[PDB]
Amino acid sequence: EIDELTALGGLLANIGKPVQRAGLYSGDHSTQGARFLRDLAENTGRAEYELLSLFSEFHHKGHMKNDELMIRRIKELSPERFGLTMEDVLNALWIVYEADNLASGERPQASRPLYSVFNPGKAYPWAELDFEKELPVPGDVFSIRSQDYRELVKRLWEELSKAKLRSDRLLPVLEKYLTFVSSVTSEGNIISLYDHMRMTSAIALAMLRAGCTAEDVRSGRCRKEKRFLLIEGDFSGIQDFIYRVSGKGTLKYLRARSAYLELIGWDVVLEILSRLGLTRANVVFNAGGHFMIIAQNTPDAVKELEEIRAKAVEWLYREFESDLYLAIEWEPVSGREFGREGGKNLFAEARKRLKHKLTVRKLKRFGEIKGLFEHGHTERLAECPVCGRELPEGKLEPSASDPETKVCPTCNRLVSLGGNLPKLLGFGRTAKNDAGVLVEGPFSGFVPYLQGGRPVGEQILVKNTLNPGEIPESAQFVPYFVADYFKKDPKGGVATFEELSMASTGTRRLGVMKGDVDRLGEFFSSMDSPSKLATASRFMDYFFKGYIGAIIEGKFGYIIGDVPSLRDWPEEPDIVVVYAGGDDFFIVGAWDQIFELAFRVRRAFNAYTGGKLTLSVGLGYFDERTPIYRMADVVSERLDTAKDEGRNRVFVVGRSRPLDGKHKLSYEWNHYEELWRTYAPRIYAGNGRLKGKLESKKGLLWKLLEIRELYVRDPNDVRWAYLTAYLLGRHGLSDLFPELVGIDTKAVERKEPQPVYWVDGVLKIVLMAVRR
Amino acid sequence: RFYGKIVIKGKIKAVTGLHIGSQRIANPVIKDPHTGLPYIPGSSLKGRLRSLFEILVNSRLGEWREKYPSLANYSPGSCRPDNQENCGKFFNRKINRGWIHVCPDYETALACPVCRLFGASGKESNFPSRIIVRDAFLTKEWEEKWRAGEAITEAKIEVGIDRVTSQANPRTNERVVAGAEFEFEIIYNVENTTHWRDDIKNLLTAMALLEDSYLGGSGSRGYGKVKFIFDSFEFRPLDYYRTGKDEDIVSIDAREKSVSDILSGFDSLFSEVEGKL
Amino acid sequence: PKFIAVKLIPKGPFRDIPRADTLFGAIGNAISAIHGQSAVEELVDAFVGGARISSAFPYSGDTYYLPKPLSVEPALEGILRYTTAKRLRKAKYLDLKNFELALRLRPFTIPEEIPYARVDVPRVVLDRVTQDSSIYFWEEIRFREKSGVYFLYSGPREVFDGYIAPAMRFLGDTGIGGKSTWGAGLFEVEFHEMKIDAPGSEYSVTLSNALPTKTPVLWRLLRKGGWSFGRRKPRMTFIAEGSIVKNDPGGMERLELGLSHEVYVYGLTFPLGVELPEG
Ligand SMILES: [Zn+2]
Ligand SMILES: [Zn+2]
Repeated sequence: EIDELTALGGLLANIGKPVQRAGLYSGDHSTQGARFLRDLAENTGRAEYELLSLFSEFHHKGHMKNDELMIRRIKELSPERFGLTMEDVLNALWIVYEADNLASGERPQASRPLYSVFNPGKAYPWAELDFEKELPVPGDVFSIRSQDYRELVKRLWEELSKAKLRSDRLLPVLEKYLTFVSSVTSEGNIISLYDHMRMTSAIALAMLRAGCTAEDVRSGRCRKEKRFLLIEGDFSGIQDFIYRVSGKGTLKYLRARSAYLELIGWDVVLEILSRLGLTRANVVFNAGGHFMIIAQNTPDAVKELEEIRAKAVEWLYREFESDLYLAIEWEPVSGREFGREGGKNLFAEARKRLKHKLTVRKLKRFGEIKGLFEHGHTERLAECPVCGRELPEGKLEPSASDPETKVCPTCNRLVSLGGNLPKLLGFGRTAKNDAGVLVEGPFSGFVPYLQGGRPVGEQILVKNTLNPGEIPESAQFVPYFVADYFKKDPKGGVATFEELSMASTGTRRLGVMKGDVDRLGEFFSSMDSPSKLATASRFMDYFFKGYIGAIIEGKFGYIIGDVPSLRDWPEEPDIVVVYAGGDDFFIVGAWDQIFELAFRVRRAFNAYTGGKLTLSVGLGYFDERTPIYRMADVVSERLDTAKDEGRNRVFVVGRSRPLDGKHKLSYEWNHYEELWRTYAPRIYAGNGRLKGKLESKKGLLWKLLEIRELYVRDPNDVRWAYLTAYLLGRHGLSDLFPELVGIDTKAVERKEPQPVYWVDGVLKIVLMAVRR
Repeated sequence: RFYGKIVIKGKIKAVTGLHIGSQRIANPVIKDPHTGLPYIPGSSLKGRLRSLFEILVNSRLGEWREKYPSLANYSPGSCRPDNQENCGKFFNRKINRGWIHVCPDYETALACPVCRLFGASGKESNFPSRIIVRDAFLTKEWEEKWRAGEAITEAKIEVGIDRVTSQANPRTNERVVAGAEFEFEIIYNVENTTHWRDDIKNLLTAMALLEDSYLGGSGSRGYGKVKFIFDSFEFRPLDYYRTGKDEDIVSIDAREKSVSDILSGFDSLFSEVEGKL
Repeated sequence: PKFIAVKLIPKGPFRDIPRADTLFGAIGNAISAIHGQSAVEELVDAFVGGARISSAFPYSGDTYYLPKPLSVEPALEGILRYTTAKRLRKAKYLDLKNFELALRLRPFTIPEEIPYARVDVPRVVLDRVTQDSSIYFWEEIRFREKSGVYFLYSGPREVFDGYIAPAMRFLGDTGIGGKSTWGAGLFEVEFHEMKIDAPGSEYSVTLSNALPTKTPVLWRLLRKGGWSFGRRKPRMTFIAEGSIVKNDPGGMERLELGLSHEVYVYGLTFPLGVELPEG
């Protein structure tokens, strides 16, 4: 309609840049994209490709001259083939023009690629998406050969012909190829070409809704006036929601919760987009229970956003007894508030006006309830044995494991979903009173779209792929990515706790790790435009979504190198990715491959970013007979142990320390990986066995960890210096441990731990990998 | 209702080193999470006095049908071979796999001489315990020897030997160093003055069995021989708790042994209590 | 504001820091033993009029800790570096010196070490005939050598010495909840006087579970429910310690539970004055 034709008008405007870097026509890519969309309307084409060439032609302001050139060209062209008004087609040219400036900011040279968002000095070699067989490492800068841009266009020439000319179908095509293409060729441009066309479409759809006309865009009134409205929400209480279940539902159930949370995350965002008239371009990001939507400032929409929020929260109060809360806040901004003005970042302080409204709302945790502090004593409630929710009696139904226990109804939907995870290809968003819906959200119901099956519903969430394979033409395609690796059992299903640790290296134990990127909220305030923040929140998004799968599959030896590894990486590793959000991850697995993975995730993350952001992984080691609500409790505290100290450091093993404060526990990343290079290849050979003539001396390495326990009762004593030298003497092993036999006078004056303090964690990993 | 609290104090003398363990040296003893001194749990000493008094009744389920009711409803033995709660046999509570004597209600637990004292949950009833077995920590003489450089644990390596080929298969066990002193405290609650008497006779009977048996650990390989040295008997009456004015009945047992306290001194030392009840 | 502090020096390891409602149910079950039945309902009418207690809070060798108010979070940026804005917000307790500063919205300091350590001890269940194991986990608060737990009292001293000081001598020999047959909740008691200066303003932090009648200003919510004589109590929406009300007296809700007597749940607020930012 008149609505959607302005939506694609901003989206298909800067096309012509990818045909410019080839050089199919002359310069001035507005003239190129006019010809590139004219000839597509000729063969295998609709009628709008002639009319969507208008939008690519008249932007950058070199083409709207005296408001007079625009008319005579479109005087011949016919808007009555769909019913567009002569002036209302002229209106959509100005709206795309202003949104083309708003997403950009203050802004050709040669043909420089996408300079990387973490190091703007480095750049990306051009590549495709789908996160398979490729890790985009920002390398040295190389300006792209123009022969590469020819096959990009011809492939894009074919993909635009197949796909339905529609707003939700051109987005997964332009995201497929133009993700790694720089928009404006300049020095250190870290703004991608997909996002610069996406936010151009996103703002133009809001300017149509705000109510501005062509001459109002021409006047300076449309900018410098409060017409945009930054919606932002956040789930507060995620870690208190997923992990607080008792010793039931081993890992088919946790893996079901972490995707159930993502359904609620999309059931609100897609509710805001339909109710306000917005497409999926208006989402800036959505990862990890935290989204941000750009919308219009009408009186009409703010009436709707209070209805969305009050209906979400009252759902999140009955279904979960205040364990999860969705705090939605919005704030009106002006047009000039996006780009930087002078030297002051307006978009950061406009985000601080919005993030503070989050911080107050997370305090008033359930304010819009009014039956919150009301007391009514209902007869005979009881609580669930799995998740611990209080229900009235009779609603507790028998489970899918045993008919003896009387679990929640909402747990049996999450055990049945816990089996349908391998047999899955997406979700379908549909009405509440439908047949076949497992789980209900705060606005809709989600049908499983199985392996063999047909999709049902009006909107279809599709996991981990951007191509509408078996999807009908009428439906909306909403692609979500999720970190989804799991070791399959002998059946066709998801592994158990008690399967992963039987197949581990050495003794049996469950290796939980939970790590997160540090100083990331300070990193997203560095961005100063919606083009720039949508990119940085998407490249950071795709590491823990897509490229963490390719690490566990066993790839990228050139990028990673050698890690502290008890045995070389198997073909099918036994790793269960429970959750991985974008800032955060929580991965369980075989406890001596989770040890190998943490140094393999950190190493690949340090080359995905250009050496600028770091991880803090908190490793734990727990038995199979351990409830998960304690495993997440101890590991998150081992996380905050490794967080408050240096933010660039790994916890490895539960380790005893003196009460002085000089001795901090968790290892620095680089400091640990040399303690593996020295200590491990001289006392350990590989695959759970020891070096030559050190067997029948596994009593020694316990005695060597007894002398570390004399350093802890008395750090000032030098009793550990000669006991180190003697015990290596009697056993004939005078060559091993030369760093421990002598005191370090350099370490005394630095007030750092002695080298007998660091040896505990490097010995235990070698010791626990043998049966001990 | 409530009448007073007979507080027993004294010393536990682990004559032979004892071991408890945490399952995390292959079998380490429990210690404090901060100081590192080992101790005896209150549970490892309430449950151990429960097992030893359970078996003695198990032999006398016939002869105690006139002194105690609710033993006519029992027959000696376990209920493991048929997974049937509150059957005719005695140990009728399956916790996870262990079958333990726990009475199911109140009015049978009030007469049963174990569940009256040590306490029993059951369904719909929950008769709470009557004793409070407080933890035991090392005597300040031994807390100071911890500071005087002495080691309070020691590893014993035991071995397991093939019968024919005489191979060696060792293992380690971290025990508490033998000769130590733990100071214990067992706080009885006087709920009913009718069976006031027997709970102090049936608790000191379980200590006569614990002194001959072991206290946790390997035990039959020698790691028990716990010995009780009493220091103070008290009463702490209901007059004491209302005002705090120190007029509690005290019985002196400073050099009294646990078989010299059951009948040698039990009419003697608790003579002063019987007038106050 | 001179508060009768009640120090609880622990013997064995506590099951939890006692909540304010764990204490008042423990105190009421004491007075039903050492004073009969009619004195407990007389005790309930005394707390209705003026008397208030607080939740229990830890102490570490006279260094008395107190809950951090939620008054500091909406304008912690107006206080003071981003690393400091998180580690100051992440905290849960403040010292007696530093709790007074955040009532006036001054810059302040968190404590460095927490006194207690929530450790989990594994226990076992053994059958009597075959000595066959049956493990189950268990977890409790383990306090240090000097440290312990205390709570506050403000009200008429003839209600203190008549009611509480008997009850805290009876509760030294039967525990404050938990498996108090394993010597868990036991302690010894000493009483003291303790002074907190409150700036006069109409907003107030609550040092106990609030259970409000009108909606508060800024509140960290809490769901807990007790167990009176084997009967489960329904989960109630208390507010955690350190939330901000304006002129709210709190309340107590009697509950049925099918007992011979009615059962009250202490939720009377414990207001100390606070200065709020703009919102
Ligand atoms: Zn449930
Ligand atoms: Zn019994």
